[PDB]
Amino acid sequence: NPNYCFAGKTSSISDLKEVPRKNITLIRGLGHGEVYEGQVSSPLQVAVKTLPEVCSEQDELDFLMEALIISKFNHQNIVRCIGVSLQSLPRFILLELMAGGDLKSFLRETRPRPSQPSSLAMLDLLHVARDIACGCQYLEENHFIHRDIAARNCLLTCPGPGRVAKIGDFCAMLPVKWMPPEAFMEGIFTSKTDTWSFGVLLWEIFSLGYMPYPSKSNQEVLEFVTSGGRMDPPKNCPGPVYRIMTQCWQHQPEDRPNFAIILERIEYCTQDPDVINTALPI
Ligand SMILES: Cc1cc(-c2cnc3ccc(N[C@@H](C)c4ccc(F)cc4F)nn23)n[nH]1
Repeated sequence: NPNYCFAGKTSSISDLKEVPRKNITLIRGLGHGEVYEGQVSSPLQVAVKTLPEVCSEQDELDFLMEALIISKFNHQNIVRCIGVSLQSLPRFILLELMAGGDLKSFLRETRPRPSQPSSLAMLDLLHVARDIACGCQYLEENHFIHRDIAARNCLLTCPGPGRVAKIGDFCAMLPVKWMPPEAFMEGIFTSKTDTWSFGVLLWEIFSLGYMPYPSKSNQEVLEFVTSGGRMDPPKNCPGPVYRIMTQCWQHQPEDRPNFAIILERIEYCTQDPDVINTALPI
C-alpha cells in the first residue's frame, strides 16, 4: 500500500519480484530479525533476512520499506536484492550472499598474528575503504542519506584476495559514536553526516575492528566530540590515511569532503608506496 521514491521514480510492493515460498530453502543461521543462508529453486545461493512473526504492525512496514529501498539500488558496492517472499509467513527479503561475512568480525578474525603473518596488508584495507566510499558516493549522487555507516553494516564478497566490500544493512540506542555533532544535537542529517560516519568507519578499518572511542561511554563521546575531541590514529595508521579521517570529522559540515573527494583521496593513498608499504601491527 505505501509507495517510495528514488532517483526520480516511485515504486511500490507491486514492483518487487515475489518468489514463491516453496522455492526457498533455508540452511545455516548467519546472525541476528535474523539472517539465514538460503537456496532458490545451477540453483542460486542467497541470504534470507526474516521478519519475526511475533512483531508489531510498525515492524512489518519498516521491513516492507527496507525491501523497497534495497530493491531500488543498482550499484556494485551495495548488496543486491534478489527478491521477496511477503505473501507467506514469515516474510522474507532475499539478498546477495556475501561469503566474506561482516566487515568487523572479518577485521577482528583476520588481524595478523604469528599464526597468520601477513594475512592482510595495508593495500587490502584501502581497497575496502574505497569500495564503501564508492557505494556512499552513489548514495550521495542519488540524494540518499544512510545515517548508520559502520563496519557492522558492511559485508565482503569473499575472504581472500579479490574480495569486494558492499553496504549491506539499512535515545541510548542511537549510534552516537558514528554521528557528527549536528546529528545527535539537532537531528540534522545530510550527505555530510554520512561523510562523518565514513571517517569513523575508516578508523574502524585501520584499527582492524576495534570499537571506536574504546574507553569512552556514549555520553563521554558526545561531550568529547562536542568539545573538539577527536580519535587518535589507529596503531601504525599512515598519516595520509589519518588525514582523511580528521577531514571527515571537521566540526562544520560544509568543511567536510563529499564522497567524490574522499574517493579521490583514498585512491591517491593507494598510489603512495610509503602508505601501502606500512606493516600492520600484529
Ligand atoms: C545480507 C547478507 C549477509 C551475509 C552474510 C554472510 N556471512 C555472514 C555472517 C554474519 C552476518 N550477519 C548479518 C546480521 C549481517 C551482517 C552485516 C550486514 F551488513 C548485514 C547482515 F545481515 N551476515 N553474513 N550475506 N548477505
